[PDB]
Amino acid sequence: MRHRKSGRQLNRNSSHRQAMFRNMAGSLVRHEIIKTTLPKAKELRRVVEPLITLAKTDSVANRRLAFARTRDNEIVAKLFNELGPRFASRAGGYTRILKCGFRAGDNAPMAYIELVDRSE
Amino acid sequence: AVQQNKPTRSKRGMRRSHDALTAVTSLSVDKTSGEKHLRHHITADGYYRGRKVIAK
Amino acid sequence: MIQEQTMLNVADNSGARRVMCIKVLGGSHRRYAGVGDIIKITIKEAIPRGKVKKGDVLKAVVVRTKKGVRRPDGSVIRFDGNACVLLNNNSEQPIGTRIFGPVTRELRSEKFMKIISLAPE
Amino acid sequence: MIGLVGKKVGMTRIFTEDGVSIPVTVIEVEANRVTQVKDLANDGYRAIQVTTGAKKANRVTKPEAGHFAKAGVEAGRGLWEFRLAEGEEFTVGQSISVELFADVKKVDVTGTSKGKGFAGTVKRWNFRTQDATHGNSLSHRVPGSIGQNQTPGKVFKGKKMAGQMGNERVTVQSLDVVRVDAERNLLLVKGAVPGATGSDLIVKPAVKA
Amino acid sequence: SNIIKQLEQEQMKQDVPSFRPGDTVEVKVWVVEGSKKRLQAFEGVVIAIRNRGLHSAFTVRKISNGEGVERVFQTHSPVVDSISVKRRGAVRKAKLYYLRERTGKAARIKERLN
RNA sequence: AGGACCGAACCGACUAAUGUUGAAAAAUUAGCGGAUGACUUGUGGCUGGGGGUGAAAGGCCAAUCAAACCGGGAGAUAGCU
RNA sequence: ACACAGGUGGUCAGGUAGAGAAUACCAAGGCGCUUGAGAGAACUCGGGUGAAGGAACUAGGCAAAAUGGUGCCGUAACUUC
RNA sequence: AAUUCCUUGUCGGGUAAGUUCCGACCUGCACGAAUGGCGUAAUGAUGGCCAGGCUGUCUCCACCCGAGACUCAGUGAAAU
RNA sequence: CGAUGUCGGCUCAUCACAUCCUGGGGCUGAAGUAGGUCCCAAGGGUAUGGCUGUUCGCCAUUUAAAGUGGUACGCGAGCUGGGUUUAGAACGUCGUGAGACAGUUCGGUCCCUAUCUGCCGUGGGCGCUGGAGAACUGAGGGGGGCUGCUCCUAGUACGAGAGGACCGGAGUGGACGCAUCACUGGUGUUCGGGUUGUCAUGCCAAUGGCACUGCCCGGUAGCUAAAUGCGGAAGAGAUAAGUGCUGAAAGCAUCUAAGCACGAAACUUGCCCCGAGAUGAGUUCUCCCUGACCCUUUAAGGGUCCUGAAGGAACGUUGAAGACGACGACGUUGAUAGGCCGGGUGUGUAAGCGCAGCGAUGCGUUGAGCUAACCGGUACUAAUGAACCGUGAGGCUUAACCU
Repeated sequence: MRHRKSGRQLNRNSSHRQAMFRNMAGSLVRHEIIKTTLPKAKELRRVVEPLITLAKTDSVANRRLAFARTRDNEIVAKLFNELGPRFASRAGGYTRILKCGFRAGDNAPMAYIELVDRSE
Repeated sequence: AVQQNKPTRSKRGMRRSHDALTAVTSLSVDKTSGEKHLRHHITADGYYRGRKVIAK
Repeated sequence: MIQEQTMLNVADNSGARRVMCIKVLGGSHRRYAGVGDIIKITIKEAIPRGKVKKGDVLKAVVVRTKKGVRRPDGSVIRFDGNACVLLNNNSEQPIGTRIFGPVTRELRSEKFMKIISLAPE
Repeated sequence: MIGLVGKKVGMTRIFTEDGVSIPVTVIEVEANRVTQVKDLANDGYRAIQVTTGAKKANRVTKPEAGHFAKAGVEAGRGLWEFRLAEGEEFTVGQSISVELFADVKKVDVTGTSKGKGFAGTVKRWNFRTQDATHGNSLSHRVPGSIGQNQTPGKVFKGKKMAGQMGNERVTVQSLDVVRVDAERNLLLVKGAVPGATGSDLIVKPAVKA
Repeated sequence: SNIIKQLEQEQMKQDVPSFRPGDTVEVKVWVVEGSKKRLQAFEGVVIAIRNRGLHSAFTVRKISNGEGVERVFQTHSPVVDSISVKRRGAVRKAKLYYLRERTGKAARIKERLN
């Protein structure tokens, strides 16, 4: 059963997931938008916003302790400094999602995960 | 197990009753995109309700 | 605990070391349990000085259940022993003359009086 | 008396001065006013049927709107029959409460069980687990045998194995009246009731124990 | 929920200290022996965690007779009545269950201070 | 020093599990044994079917072994199906 | 028979830890094993953990568990010493 | 007794309770001296048995993490 | 015999009654007491170990009682492989020998993804006659049916005492079921911390990675037992064996022939669940449609135009629902998920900075920081917005009412 459990396995074990999420986190910062499988985006949503919350507040500590949550200088450099004023314009909700249907390798519904404050 | 006996043609088409793809009536129109597009997804020019998501 | 086996402690001067249960009485195939019930015993080790013999079949009362017993609100007194007081087997009387060990209030209730006069806590 | 439909909305245990804290389940009643009626002028029945309200007046249909308005307005996500032959009640809403069970001291409580679904031998039918690694070759949670040989040639109707758990109405009887709070609309019952939180549940008077 | 919160405040009616394990305590509990409102002392070793709101836990090591008990305290039961804090200490773990195994001598722990 | 000990390599196959229309016409995994020798292996060489070889089981001698395989006697013969 | 979880000899033999061609993590260097994507059931497999009891299991403590290193102490029956 | 049919022989030890086991007894169906007899330290992936530690083996099963199963999309069998 | 796998176990049962217990009686050498024996009774229940390959048996200790027998001496396309019986090997024995052994011993591949029947669940059509949406009646079917002890009665009846009930009542358990995490605990790789090795993040520090979750402690929600609650009833109805009245045949007698009365855990109910495909398709309530034409044997329709509704699904967002469908909830007039804020919970004084100590590290800052699956609130994000499917006032017969 999974009654009031949340968190998908996805592909593999948690040990794949934490690498796989850290990649996609940084890729989000790095390039703005990501097109991927619809379940995947709606799972990565849950746990990348916590980088974004830590980063709309100025802290030196929480940056280094927020590098316990990421790795890569660049993305915690973009966060805070460049995606800080992006996300100082609100609390709550740091992506819009929207969707895009099946994939051409096999039929698998895809969605989007992308920043909402630049996406124009 | 390993079956016995030969199923009849009937018995095939009887399972294939339930086999088919759902007719979604896929085409649909927005006032933000009059395209002939599948609803709740891309219009093929990025829109969903307007707003281009695509850069490719 | 378990109807078969277990190695129980002596909470009383007579007998010593490991003391096997062989049937948690009340029967009907009683599964685990025993908290303050009379249970058919066979002592496996006995006190080496003084004699009541080893290998005898006796009865004992479990007064110190390592899983636990409880009431009045279901607040659990969880023992760290597995001990009992050996009892006459044709009767019910303590053979042991001193008892040391905390005991259950379910032995205060009903005819068992002898046990709970000679042990504290 | 009749039982009325509240909803369970948590579970607690409530202390008394004599040192017992019995288990409790806090069913929250909220008005059950008498909407539809079924009478012996219409034969077969002598129930009464009631409401609990509902979140919107847009979440139900035109048929599911009519029947209501022909007995005052109050919403409804449901109606549940409650036989009676005396203890007569009447078609206009009445908004009766826990207040019933302040002269009742037994109750039943008749909600819906939560269920898990899938079912399975051991997990639902409570068979043994064996051949863990002592001669394992599939055998764990298997039903083992299910039948004999050719002198029944078949397996009897209603034989347990696989299927379904719960998602049905259930009751265990009793689940006594502990406190009647007719003004916060709490009903503190004795022990664990039918289903998880959010289940509807009648609370009939037992005379069945 | 809100509806088991209101009820739960209705039953919060103890006013107690704050207990950080490694507490020595002396619990005085209504025995109700034969309708006696005597109160029996239970100096013990707190181990288990309090709170979970209303419902709380504490527990004893007694070492009565070379071995003890554990006795869950609620701090909201009338049976509890009143509970002395006594000596308290510093230890990083919030359980001292290695005191069931490792027993006396290593039962000792550092002091919290004040 | 040792057909010594503990143990990788290497060799070998004691247990169990998984496979058993396999991943595979004998393997895989976790354990296991032996381990400078009565060792082990590469290269090459040598023993031929009523024969070899065999620390010996009727085992092995090309996924075949109480008499190999192939051709031929031969469309053996079969009161048998 | 397959781009087959198998088999296949010699040569080169890096760091740290470690006794080490163990092992763990890294080099140099080369790869992710040619269906993916979901839901996470039952059940099956593969593991991990289990309150209390501790062989009651079973043909049998099979498996697993638990034991394990190094230094130091201390070491019995017996004996072909 | 890896030998003994009757046989769970009989007695003793161990076990709470021991058709096995172990020590004996000798009524050896139908042991026996190089188709070696009786011992035997050491050795053993040896047989059998007991005991300690230890345990999901069991009591008494539960949850979890993975690989399938299940579902989609592509590909696409089998014995019968 | 063109393969019907042996025994035993395990697992899973199910039936029969020639009944072991409970139930109800008869007789009793029926003092009581437990019984003995027999009649009726299958509703329910009906033991673990020790030895042995054996089922069995013997033994040990309970138990209310550990029934008996059948089901391919029940069950291997469910498990096991110990025995018997493969090929190895040996002893004693038999045999000249090779070899042999219902004598014995140690070792020794248990295969198969289910088409169909059957079962346990669960959908998809169509139907139920205008079409729908809900709510039920209850025909039937299934589940469930156990019982000790103690206390009261009453130390009464009985008994020479010792001993010691009946009838009935209460209470507290055992076994079994059912429900549920609130409590007690377990798990909790998805939460927090410690810690071993090493590699990395330029380096230090601090971390992250990897090592069966690296190791290890604690733990949230949920699920769950070892936890906790609850359940097997009373009482009816009609009876069995039985116990009777009244009572002829057969002036009496006679429980039966006429007629009536009680009488069991059986049976019919009462209780709980499934339950109108109950095609005998039931009933109650509500809602939506009350436009034209044309071509026909025409009153039976077929087609065309305009409407297309109520409602459904689809689809999305998801749920203490879930294999998939299904069901449940919501889709901006919104709390439906996630996020956010706050709470709570669990860990246990983060990092950095300052000070002390040569250092390791401590203290202070700071019961700090972190914190999910939870709870409360909050539109921050996505639930976009058309569409689609579904139609268009109801066949005949007859009765009743209405002009």
